[PDB]
Amino acid sequence: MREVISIHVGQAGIQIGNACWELFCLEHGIQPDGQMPDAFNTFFSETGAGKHVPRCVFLDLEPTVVDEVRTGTYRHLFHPEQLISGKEDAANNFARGHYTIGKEIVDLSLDRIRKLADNCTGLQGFLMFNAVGGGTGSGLGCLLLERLSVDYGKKSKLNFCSWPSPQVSTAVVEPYNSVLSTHSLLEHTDVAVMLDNEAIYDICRRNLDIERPTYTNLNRLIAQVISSLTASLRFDGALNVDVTEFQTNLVPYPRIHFMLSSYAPIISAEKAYHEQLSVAEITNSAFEPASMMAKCDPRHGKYMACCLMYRGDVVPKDVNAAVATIKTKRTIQFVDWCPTGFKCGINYQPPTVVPGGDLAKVMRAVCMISNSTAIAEVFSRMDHKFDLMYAKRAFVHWYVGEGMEEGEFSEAREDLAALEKDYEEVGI
Amino acid sequence: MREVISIHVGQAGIQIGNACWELFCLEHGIQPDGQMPDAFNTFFSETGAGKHVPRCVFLDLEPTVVDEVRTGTYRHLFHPEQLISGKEDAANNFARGHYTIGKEIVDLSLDRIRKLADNCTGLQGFLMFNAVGGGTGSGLGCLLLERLSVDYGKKSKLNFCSWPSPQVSTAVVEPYNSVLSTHSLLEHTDVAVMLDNEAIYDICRRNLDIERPTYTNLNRLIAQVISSLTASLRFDGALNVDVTEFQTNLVPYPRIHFMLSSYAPIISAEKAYHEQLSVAEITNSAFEPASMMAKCDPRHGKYMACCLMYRGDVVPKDVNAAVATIKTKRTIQFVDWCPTGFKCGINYQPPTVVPGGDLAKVMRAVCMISNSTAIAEVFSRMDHKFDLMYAKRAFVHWYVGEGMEEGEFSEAREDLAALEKDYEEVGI
Amino acid sequence: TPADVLKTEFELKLQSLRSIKGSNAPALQEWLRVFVSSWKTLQTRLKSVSIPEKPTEKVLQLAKEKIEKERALTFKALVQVQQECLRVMKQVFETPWRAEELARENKEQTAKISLLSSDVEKTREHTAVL
Amino acid sequence: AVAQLLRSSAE
Amino acid sequence: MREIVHVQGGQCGNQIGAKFWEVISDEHGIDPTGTYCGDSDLQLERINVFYNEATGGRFVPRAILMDLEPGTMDSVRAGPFGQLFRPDNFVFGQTGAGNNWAKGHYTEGAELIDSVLDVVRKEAEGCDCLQGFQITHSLGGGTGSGMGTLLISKVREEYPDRIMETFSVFPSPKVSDTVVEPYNATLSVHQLVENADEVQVIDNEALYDICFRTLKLTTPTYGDLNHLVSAAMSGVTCCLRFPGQLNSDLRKLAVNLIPFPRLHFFLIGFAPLTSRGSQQYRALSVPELTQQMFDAKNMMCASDPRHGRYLTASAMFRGRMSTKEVDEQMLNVQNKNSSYFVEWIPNNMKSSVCDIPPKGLKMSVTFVGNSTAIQEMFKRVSDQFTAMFRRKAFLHWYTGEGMDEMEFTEAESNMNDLVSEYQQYQ
Amino acid sequence: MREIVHVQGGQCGNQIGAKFWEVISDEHGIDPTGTYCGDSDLQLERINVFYNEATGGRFVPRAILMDLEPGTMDSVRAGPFGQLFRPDNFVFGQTGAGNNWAKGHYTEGAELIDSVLDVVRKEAEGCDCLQGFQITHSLGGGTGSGMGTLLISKVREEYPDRIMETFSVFPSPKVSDTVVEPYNATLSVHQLVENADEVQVIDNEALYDICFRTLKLTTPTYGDLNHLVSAAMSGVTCCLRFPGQLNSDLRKLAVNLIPFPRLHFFLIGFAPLTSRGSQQYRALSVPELTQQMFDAKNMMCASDPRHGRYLTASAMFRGRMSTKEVDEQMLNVQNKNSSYFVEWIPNNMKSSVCDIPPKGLKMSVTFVGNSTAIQEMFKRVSDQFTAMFRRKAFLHWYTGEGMDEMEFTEAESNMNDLVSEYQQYQ
Ligand SMILES: Nc1nc2c(ncn2[C@@H]2O[C@H](COP(=O)(O)OP(=O)(O)OP(=O)(O)O)[C@@H](O)[C@H]2O)c(=O)[nH]1
Ligand SMILES: Nc1nc2c(ncn2[C@@H]2O[C@H](COP(=O)(O)OP(=O)(O)OP(=O)(O)O)[C@@H](O)[C@H]2O)c(=O)[nH]1
Ligand SMILES: Nc1nc2c(ncn2[C@@H]2O[C@H](COP(=O)(O)OP(=O)(O)O)[C@@H](O)[C@H]2O)c(=O)[nH]1
Ligand SMILES: Nc1nc2c(ncn2[C@@H]2O[C@H](COP(=O)(O)OP(=O)(O)O)[C@@H](O)[C@H]2O)c(=O)[nH]1
Ligand SMILES: [Mg+2]
Ligand SMILES: [Mg+2]
Repeated sequence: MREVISIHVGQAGIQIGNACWELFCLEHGIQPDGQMPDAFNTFFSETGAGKHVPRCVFLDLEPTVVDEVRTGTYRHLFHPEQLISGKEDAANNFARGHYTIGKEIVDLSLDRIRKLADNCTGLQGFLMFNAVGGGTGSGLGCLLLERLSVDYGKKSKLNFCSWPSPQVSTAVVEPYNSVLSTHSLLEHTDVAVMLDNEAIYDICRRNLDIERPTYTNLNRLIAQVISSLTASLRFDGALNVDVTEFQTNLVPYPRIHFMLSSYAPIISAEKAYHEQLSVAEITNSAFEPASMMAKCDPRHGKYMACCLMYRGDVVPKDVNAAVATIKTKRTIQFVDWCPTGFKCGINYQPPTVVPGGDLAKVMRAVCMISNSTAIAEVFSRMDHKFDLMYAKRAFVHWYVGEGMEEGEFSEAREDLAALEKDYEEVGI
Repeated sequence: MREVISIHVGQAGIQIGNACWELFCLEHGIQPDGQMPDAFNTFFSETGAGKHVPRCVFLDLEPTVVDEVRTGTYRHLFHPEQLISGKEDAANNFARGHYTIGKEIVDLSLDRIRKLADNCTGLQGFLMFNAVGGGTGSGLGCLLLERLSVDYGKKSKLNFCSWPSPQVSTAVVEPYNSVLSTHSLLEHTDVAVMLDNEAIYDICRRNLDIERPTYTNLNRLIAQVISSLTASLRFDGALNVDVTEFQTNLVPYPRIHFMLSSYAPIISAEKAYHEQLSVAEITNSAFEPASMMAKCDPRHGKYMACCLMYRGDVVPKDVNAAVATIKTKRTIQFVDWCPTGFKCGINYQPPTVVPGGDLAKVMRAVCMISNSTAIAEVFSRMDHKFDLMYAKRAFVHWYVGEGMEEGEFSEAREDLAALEKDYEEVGI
Repeated sequence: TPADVLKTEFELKLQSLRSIKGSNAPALQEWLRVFVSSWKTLQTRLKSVSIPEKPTEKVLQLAKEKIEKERALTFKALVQVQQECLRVMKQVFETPWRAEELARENKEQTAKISLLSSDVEKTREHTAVL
Repeated sequence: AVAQLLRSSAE
Repeated sequence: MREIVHVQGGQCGNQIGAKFWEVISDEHGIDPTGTYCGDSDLQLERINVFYNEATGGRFVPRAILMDLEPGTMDSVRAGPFGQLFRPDNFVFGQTGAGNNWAKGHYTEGAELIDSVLDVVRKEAEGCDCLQGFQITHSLGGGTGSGMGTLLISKVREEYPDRIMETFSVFPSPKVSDTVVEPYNATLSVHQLVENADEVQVIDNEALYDICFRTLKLTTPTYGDLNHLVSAAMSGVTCCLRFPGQLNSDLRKLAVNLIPFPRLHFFLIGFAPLTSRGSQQYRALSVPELTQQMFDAKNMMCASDPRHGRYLTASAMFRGRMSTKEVDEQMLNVQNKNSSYFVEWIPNNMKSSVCDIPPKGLKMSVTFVGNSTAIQEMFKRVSDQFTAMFRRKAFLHWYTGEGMDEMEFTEAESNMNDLVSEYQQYQ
Repeated sequence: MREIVHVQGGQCGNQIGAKFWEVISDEHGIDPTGTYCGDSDLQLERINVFYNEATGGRFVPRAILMDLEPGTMDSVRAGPFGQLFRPDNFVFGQTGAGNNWAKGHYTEGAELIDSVLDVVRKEAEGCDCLQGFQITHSLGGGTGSGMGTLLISKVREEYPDRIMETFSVFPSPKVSDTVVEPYNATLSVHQLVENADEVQVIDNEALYDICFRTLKLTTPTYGDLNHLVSAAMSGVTCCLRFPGQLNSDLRKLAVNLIPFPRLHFFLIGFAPLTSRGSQQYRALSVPELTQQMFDAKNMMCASDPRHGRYLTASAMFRGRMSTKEVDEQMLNVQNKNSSYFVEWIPNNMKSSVCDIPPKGLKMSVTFVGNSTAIQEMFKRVSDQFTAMFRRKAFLHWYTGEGMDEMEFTEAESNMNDLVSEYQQYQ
């Protein structure tokens, strides 16, 4: 029937895709080794008598993270050649992750992708998870997705990039490694969702009030978002929506395709039991900027489209009541050329929250995926840091040493510059 | 009443039959002793108190491997004079195995061949195994070819020759032995299957994930190819295939009778824990160009005929549908004068696993038999290395001073060029 | 397309050579793809460029390692195309070159037949004398 | 011999 | 997997490297008789990077021990954990360089260089794939600064695509053992700045200085002094061996602490550092580790970072410890030391986190950094040439082995030029 | 079955040959009294290849101990395993060749060649059909080179289609015992190239170099030097005694190495060679075995094989090893130093796997190859011959004993013809 194939490239891709699969295995009830003690078709196969195998690939040339899921606790949830490892890192280098050290492993990945694609027809789309500032996540994310648009051109694709931030990047070559791959993720990709590290840090600071959850709990929040996106395919609902409806509905233009994620109500175990998490207040908390997941302030921007995916015991009549009061208030603003700008999708299944994770019980939850012109300010400071770095030929010798000539910085500079001038001609 | 006769010439052929008749004994329920505790009649005879003896001969010129089988654990399976033992090893010499050390045991060999072939009328054909790179395989086994051609004119003969490597050596004189033996197997064999060691090496390196296998790990995979080749002859099935079906339905021309084998799926017990082996994906892996048993890329070749035996719980619908989707696969070209290029045979008995090996208990299997012009260039590289080490008269004195004339090289070049005439005029 | 037009006129030389039945030649479609392969690994050399940086011995050795990779690659790309012109033009010239050395077997066979028939004449003469 | 102990070494 | 080749040169190199295989063996549970004890998966999973299976079940380090005097070889074998080493990797030298660079490199250096290449090549090629080199030597003695740096130059031609990591200890300003120190220093520097991809400086009087008033050690011996730089050496390679949440490599440090290939000189430091009478008496909290990092009182070089600017620098954390506090505290050091960091790179701080700490401490951290604070060490040896090379003194020993004063002017000139881009970026 | 015959010539060949029968008796588990111990099946199956039954359950070697002087036959029988050989198999001389080839070949070995040819024939027609004769003999000495080449001349005339392997030890360039070295050497060279199916050379000066630098023995006695040669002696002919996955003959080695009958000079090497303190720490793996075997320091002949090309090389592998790393690493040594292998023969290597590991080693290897790096050794015997012949030195002992100077003049003529067609292919 319907299936979705997910890619997980880089250190961010392996760990985010990790937490995506314990959430799915608890959701469909499959315990780790592959047994259950037909709604699980879209993420699992049927490998015999009660066996189910996930449909994904795990690509990282660092073998330090792939051998550790090979020999960790989920050794036999995954196929043995679903976990693909290289020999050495790309080490924050788009040049050799695309040309020299990434070449021998792309064909070793696509022969398993082609295997997963020939399983059943009706393959709905191509989700993927990568770091844009990692050498493997950017070089192999670009090089896979270049020829994937050559081969599987018509099929849609979703993106979840751990985009950098003006304060926290854990890197110094971050302006180089990030917008060198934006030359490819404009011409090739279809719908891209931007993520940010401290957007998840402070959404646990002032909602969970936990001073010390590490990277593993960020992956839990992102797993919440991915599950709440795809679960209208997974289960039945009052108003269904699938990947190809997202593909058509949200993006108005082929070159304005950058979303903005949120989730609500992200609430601690002692807060949620003491209050009505109702439809009206959850939607009101979904749009306010402290719940955002890119750390971009939408006061100087306008929302383009807004898609809300409810779940649980939401009666579908006060969805319209909660939207009527959020459209009429002046804090959020639409561009003038969309009278209507919304879509709601209802799902009956409540979350099966991972026990011991920081999320609490929600009888109702919305994941927010919105296009906006607030993607201008998340990229404008990125262009300023690129200009401040490249002006004196910093770090270029680590890039031209493998076969990436000077000039692909500059032709990516006016591709990015064409991106911001694309924004204000849309808004005004 | 119904039988086939096997020949195993050379140390390669004897070790090939060591795993071949290990697999046939356990698949028929009989023990290495000789008796089980009517569908077995085409390989095993009957003698008195439920005893069965092979319809096999083991020919060698050195007494090492034949005596070691006599002192092995299969002492009482084989008839003691079906293993014909020579004394002097032919020593990688085409002239030695033909004109000096050949006639004293080839008359004794055909004395055994006549005695067991005259046992029962309705004889099907000869399934012979040799290495053309060695001395006793290429010298004595070629001597069998013309004498079987003069006393059994209308009996079919199917070569299974381990053609030497394109990339490694394990001898330096395989240019002389192999293309001198391809002179007198054009006119003497009828369906000549090409095997290669490094094809078997590669497929067990990735599809079985065996890092470092030996020759006894190869001979099981060849044993499974022979078993799936003659499975429809032994057990019942929906579309049984006779050996006389292979010759009539595959080769278009008498001179074009060379071959390119393949087998799929060759799966391990660990890897089958995460994979369902449906009929669709086991024949896509069977047509997969890297997973061939001769190391030749068919992308720069062109097919003309294909024969597939499905062995197990196969259903005829994704038989015809999967050969349809491989027909529409543009990567697999077919010649313009053969609009239908598939022959599908169905057996009812699933493959049996040899215990203690690496293959797993599968429910179905595919045996790939292809005729293509890719065999034209497996002889072009060996012609290429021939003229490089023949131009300054290398190794000549071991051949012209041994008992044959100089000039057998010159017209072995001529009929190999004449071979390539037929393999290139057929591809236009 | 800088040199992609050079394949199409090449097999037009093949089909005329096939129709000429006098000059019989062996399979030389290996000949097509190698005159392709040698020429494709000669076209990119007016586009292959490397640029150095602030000179340290690390930079100079590895960046120059590209230039002996492709100055050696011109040496490979010349050497298979030359040896295969040496061996296939040999094996097509070997059919007319076989014709002169089998003009000698025509002389040898006629000499042996005529002299043996003369030997029949002297045996007929000598028996009648006795 | 010391070459016997070294070439054939087990303990 | 990745393989790190760990080569010694000179007496100071042998003693430091021998302590490296003390700090690594006990982090991997390796008994000196070679067998393994410690029943933990994470120790043995990544062990081929520094050890080798010996078909004895026991592990031999992939270490090449090279010097020109057999006495320090005898000190290595007789000490603890000295039997773990490989004696065909023990390249004996007999005549000994008498702190002379010319006889350690040119005349007598050319003799043992062929034997030490045959040793270093036959575990480098023997592995399936190699990652980089890791060298320990001294600039003071001619045995290590002469033949060790020749080994730097001669592994350079045949291994071009592998990173080149070099731990080197440097001369002293005030107390001067081996009085030909300034000549032997820059005669290794003029080749190290183009043959070594990353150079990490150690100073024996800064290392004394750490041992005095942050370890409270009244009687400092050479054993524990080399042990502090030994754990610093263990840190920069540990994330290859051990997993983590934000992984790292030796070459990971190289590709992003070097904006321009001439400046690659890094400042090493190790935290936490506390007395025995305060080790389990003091709060090991994440903010106060970085307080111990970013100061002149823990860094292991004869430099004051307060006179310079941290151009690029990196931190590596170990142990079970959360990570968003790492990002905000390493923003918080950048915004208060705002005049102490360059402007032409945004967010100059690398962050790396591995999830296993060393023994004894619940968490540790290792600091490296390409600073312009290397410059005052290079002009404090440059002005030693302004006073001594002007007198043409102590050069008849050098010219006796085929030396030229034109080679000496090149030696002074390219290090003078090396200072000129250090001042250019300040 | 196929049976091979050993002939000992000279005091060198008597002692080397008598210790060859030590290691064959070690592999086959035969006591000095002649009985068998061990009770293993395939260890005793093809015992007839070297031994004959003596209807008492003892196994007599098919060897011919033969010399001009009884000093060495007394030493063989007095030593260990000396009560094993047949007394008839000892052919006694009485005068002793005084390091003179002329009396070895013409006047004193002539009345001894008839006695010993009867003994060689006695062990020949007594069986079904033999394989050939492999011998061990000396070149620098009179009783080996002078009279041993007579026996090769005689057995080629009666058995023409058999195999003449010669394990011929040659004079040394540097160390020079037996002051007339090249006279007894060259006079057997041209009388062996037209006489032997294959010659493969041994050098005492290279055997000294192996036992020094790769064995680490301070005091190498002649028994030790006779052992690591005897390991290669047992290796070449081990495939006819034990079964395996890819068996071979000396017929196989002769046809699959030499391109022309004028060149059949092989190089002999053996591996692994590992010192007393090194057997614990070195992993015996096939990639480690195969570069040691392709190393000049391992070479039993002191002709530097990197100074010439390798023409054709054949190597067994003896033990339980996987066949990936049997064949693909000789592809790798074909590839990486492709300039050290000849071009006009593609894929210059050969392999043959035996299934039984030797005593104490899990796997072993012997290098047998007609490398064309032999010119420098034929010149180093040439130029000392021509230096001592232009002065007509020491020729009264040769021309006075039944030979003319024309036998000398054709000796350099075959010497120069042999080396001219060696230099042709390089
Ligand atoms: N939210 C989140 N981000 C992560 C996680 N792991 C890595 N990242 C991001 O990844 C960035 C660094 O790149 P990596 O993903 O670690 O590197 P990579 O993709 O493996 O490619 P290389 O840089 O060559 O190693 C950091 O700045 C983080 O933003 C994670 O578990 N959760
Ligand atoms: N697949 C397979 N190939 C083998 C086997 N044995 C030998 N070969 C290959 O056969 C080639 C040459 O033939 P051999 O079997 O070795 O020699 P032979 O045919 O017995 O002839 P002689 O050497 O004279 O005894 C070698 O290159 C081997 O790679 C085997 O058991 N299985
Ligand atoms: N920290 C430390 N420094 C040392 C050690 N051994 C030598 N040094 C320093 O190295 C310098 C001597 O040079 P060195 O390389 O050891 O001389 P050489 O190897 O004998 O030629 C002196 O200034 C010492 O301070 C040691 O074990 N620890
Ligand atoms: N390997 C080895 N070499 C020997 C032995 N005996 C002598 N030699 C060498 O052979 C040379 C002398 O040869 P010699 O035995 O006198 O020749 P002979 O006339 O045949 O006895 C000397 O240079 C020795 O180095 C031995 O038992 N083993
Ligand atoms: Mg990575
Ligand atoms: Mg054989």
